[PDB]
Parts: sequence; structure tokens; C-alpha cells
Amino acid sequence: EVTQEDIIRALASPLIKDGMVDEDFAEYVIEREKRSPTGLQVKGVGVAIPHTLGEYVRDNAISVGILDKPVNFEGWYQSPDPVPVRVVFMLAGRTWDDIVNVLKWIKDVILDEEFMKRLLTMSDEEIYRQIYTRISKAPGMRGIHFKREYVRHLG
Amino acid sequence: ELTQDPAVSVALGQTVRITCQGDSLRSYYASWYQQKPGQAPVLVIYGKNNRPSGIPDRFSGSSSGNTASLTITGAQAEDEADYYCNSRDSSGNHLWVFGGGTKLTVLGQPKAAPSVTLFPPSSEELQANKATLVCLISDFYPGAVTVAWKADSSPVKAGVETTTPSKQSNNKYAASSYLSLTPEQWKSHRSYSCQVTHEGSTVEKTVAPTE
Amino acid sequence: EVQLVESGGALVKPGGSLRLSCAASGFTFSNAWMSWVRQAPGKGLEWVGRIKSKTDGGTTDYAAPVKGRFTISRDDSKNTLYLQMNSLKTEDTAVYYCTTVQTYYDFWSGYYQQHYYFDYWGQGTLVTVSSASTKGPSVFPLAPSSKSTSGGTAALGCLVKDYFPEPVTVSWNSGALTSGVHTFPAVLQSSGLYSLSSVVTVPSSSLGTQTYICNVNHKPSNTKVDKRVEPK
Repeated sequence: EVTQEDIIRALASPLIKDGMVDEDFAEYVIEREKRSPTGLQVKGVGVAIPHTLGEYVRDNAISVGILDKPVNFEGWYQSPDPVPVRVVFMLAGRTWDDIVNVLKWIKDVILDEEFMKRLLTMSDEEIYRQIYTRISKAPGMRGIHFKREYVRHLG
Repeated sequence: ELTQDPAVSVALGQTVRITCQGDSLRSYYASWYQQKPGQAPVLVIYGKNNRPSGIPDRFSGSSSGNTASLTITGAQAEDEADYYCNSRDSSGNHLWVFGGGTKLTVLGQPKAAPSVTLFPPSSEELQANKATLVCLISDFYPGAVTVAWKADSSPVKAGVETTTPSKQSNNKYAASSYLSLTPEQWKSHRSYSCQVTHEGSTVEKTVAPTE
Repeated sequence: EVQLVESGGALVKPGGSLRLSCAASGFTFSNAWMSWVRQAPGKGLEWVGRIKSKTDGGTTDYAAPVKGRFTISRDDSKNTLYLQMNSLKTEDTAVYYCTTVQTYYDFWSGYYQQHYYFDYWGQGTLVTVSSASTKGPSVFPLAPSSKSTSGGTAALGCLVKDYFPEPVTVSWNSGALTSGVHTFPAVLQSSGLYSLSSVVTVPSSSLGTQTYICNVNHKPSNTKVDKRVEPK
């Protein structure tokens, strides 16, 4: 029932209403998600990182979506089968170095097996608290905005 | 710069490995492109081993040190084309350099005898002071054909323009031969013939001005 | 859905100028890096140049055999890419394609290099740099007789004779009839002019009723001929 475009637009809406991306941002992300897939498989649980290369970006932010039912994403690397994604990290990077820092931080946090197990059961407030604590401890992540309304379940 | 083998042969159904050599490939992935005879290049492999839109899973890419290899497993007749590699050359030489290209030949495919259609000069072309015999050759494999023209029963070299054989849509090959002459020469002889030799076999079509 | 159409291929004297255009559709042209690639007759692919998007500075880069003579510009409002070519030489005679440029980068490797590639290519337009003069084609019918049919099928075509330079495209019935159509590669006659033929295989029981028309398009002379092939 939940498509890729629905996920992209739902994760982009709070960034648009808070003034950190332009309106067309989502419409471009979808486009890039067709040409540059962002599907990742980390110990069964799938992860997607939709983002742009700085276009339509006013400030840095993360938008987290927790899919209760997996949605198929084309893999970052080639495979005969796609990736059943349950966790989506919408990335709004203004410069290339910000995008690289956020990508490295996401790579570091998705390998956390217990944290990825907790992400699929905690509420929005607890996910916000955990991700805020993990962002404050990262010296490369600070400068990226993260609010309570940047986390949502899509069931 | 990037270096490729100019020509590479492979048996139908077997696995081929066309390689690209260059120092820059030590720190940059290579992109591979397929160009069928008269068409435009298409992307087949980018990055480590990624395929776009609807490219068959027979195409795979790999990198080992200073070399990059496009691997076609289970070769088919439609793979008989030119393949080009691309990567960032050294540093500030240019920015993107293409390899010299590798011409892939798929050997053992079904052979076919050529179909020969010979058109005499049209009425409109004869109302003008011209006359051209058109010999059209299609649906043959391999793409090797010898054309010989005959007036009545004697060979004719002057006025013959023959194209090199070219691959068509169904992987077959086609070629054409033209014989330009004056309408006074056309009405002079009793017949004209286009002989096509292919794998020792000869197919000859004949036209006559008395028609 | 992504379509790139080149235009501007014509005959140009050595030392002359020429502007090639490429219309883009199916994607946001404003955010796409664009490139020009060229291929000489019987040779390999040669990257001509590249232009970025306005978000990344809109800067332009060219290849060494082109620096100082070629320029690449873009109109994002019209979704159009332009390649201006001055001080042209015979070596510049080639087919020019407009490609879009995408980028790729690793995630797990720890290194984040950007690797650009050309994923969407246009069909290309042919620029011929010669001191000869353009000549339009003469189109004649290759009508099917009762003695040259293949049973239920019959081959009928059009001869496109004495034209220069290339290319010449042929369709049949304004692009509708496509089953069994083959356009042969041209031949360079001794007079420097070109000639080709285009055949279509049709039902033999459809020669007196159906009307067949070959559409010959020769852009270097702005010529279009619609020759109706009649049965005899």
C-alpha cells in the first residue's frame, strides 16, 4: 500500500514545512531514487537513504521513517532481488562534506545491531531521544538539525 | 589513457572477458558502453557492478588493480558490437577518456544464404538521362559477400559501387551494389545480371530492358 | 521517457562555425550535468566537453583537441543544450551525441569518491567539415514486378541518389509501416556524391489496393521527399 513516492513525500513534508528544503525537493529525490538507488541490507533489516546532492537544500537535517511493513527499494549495489526496507533516513545535505559526514554516521549507526533492533519497536519520542543523543556525541553530525517532528511511522 | 584489445572473439553461448587497462583504474571505477553497428552507445555497467534500467544480467563488471573487466556470460548474437570503457584519466589531462574500443565477434551463429533483389532502372530515372541497376542483398551470415556484374555474358567493372556488408536488426547482414550506366548502354545489351557469391554459393538475378 | 534529440548537423567549410542544439525531455534539465561526445567515421568515442548545473557553479570543461574553438552553453528555461563550434577542421567531422551525466559513490568502502558516467545518450547529429557543396537527393521508385516477388511477399523500395553530405533517413507511410523495413548504408560514388536504397517487404496481395510512400529526409539540405511507389 505504501509506495516509494509516498515514503519520500511523507519524510520530506516536515522538512518543507520547517523551511530546510524547497518544495520540489521530494520531486527530485524520487527522480534520483530512480537513477541512483539507495537500498541497503544490514543483517536482514533493510535501510534506505534518500537524498540529493545539495539541490533544493537550504539547511541540513535528517528525517527518519519507520516502516512497519517492508517496502521494496532498489539496492545501492546490484542484486537479483531488491531490498525490503524498514528504516528510511531522508538526508538533506547542503554541501558534499555534510552529506559525507551524515553518510558515515548512518553507516556507523546501522551496524549497531541492538540499536537497529530497538528502532523497529520504540515510539517516536524514544527514537527521537536516542537519535539526538547519538547525534550530539558525533562531532561530524552537529550542524545538522533534528527535531521531534522528523520521526514518523508509516504503517 | 585507457587501453583495450581492438578485437576479441567468443563462441556463441560461451563467456567472454573484455578488459580495460589504465593506471587511474587503481583508484576509480570504470563505466562500460555498448554500441551496436549503426546505433548510439548505451550504458551497460557503471560503478562496481551496477546495471541500469533493463540491461541483461549477463553483463557484469569487475576491477582488479589497474584493470577493469566487462564480463558477458552466455554470449548471444545481439552482443556482437563495440564496447568502450571510460574513467577519469590520471588527473588534469582531460577529465573523461574513452578506451580505443573492443570489437566483439560472436562466432558460431546460424549461417544464412543471401536473398538477392535486383531492380532495373525506373521509368522516371530513364525519362532523365540516367539509369542505375540496384542489387540489394539481405538476410545472410556471415557478413562476407562478393558481387560481380555481367552485361549479357561478360563481366563489368566500370560503374560498380558496392557497400561493405552491414549488420541489420535480426543480427543478419545486408549489402548493396549499384551499377550506373547510360540509358543508351541499358537499351544496348539484352540483359544484365548481379552475381552474389557467399560461402562458395552463387545467387544471380537478371533483368532485361525488353520488359 | 528520457529523450535527447540533437540537431544542427550540416556541411560546413573548414574555418567556419556551427551551433548544435539538443532538446531534452523526461527529466529536470536544470539539475542535470550535460556532456558532448563525438565519434569520427570509423573511430572511437571522444569526449568533447561537459557543463555543470547552476547549483554547482555552471562551470564548463573541454577536451584538449577542442579547447579554444568550442563552447558549451545551456538554456534551462528551454531545456536546451548548445555546442558552438568555431575554427572547424576536417578532424572535427564526426557524429556528436548529447549525454546526461550521473554520479556514483560507495557507501560501505569508507572512501567517497565520485565516479561520473553517461547513462542517457541521444542519437547524435553528423557534422561534416568539407570544402565541397551540399546537394539534395533525387528519389526514384524501385517498384516490384511480377517476376521479382517472393511468393506471398514482395520487396519494394526507394533509391536516394546523388546527395551530399550525409545523413539521409528513410521511413515508410510516414513511420506507420515498420514491418520488414531496411535502409541500406550509403555508398560513396566516384563523383563524391552519395546514394542509398531503402526497401520494405509487403504482402503481394496488397499492391493494387495499398499505397506505399517512402519519406526521405535530408537535413543538410533541408529537404523532404515523399515518393509514392506505384506497382507495375
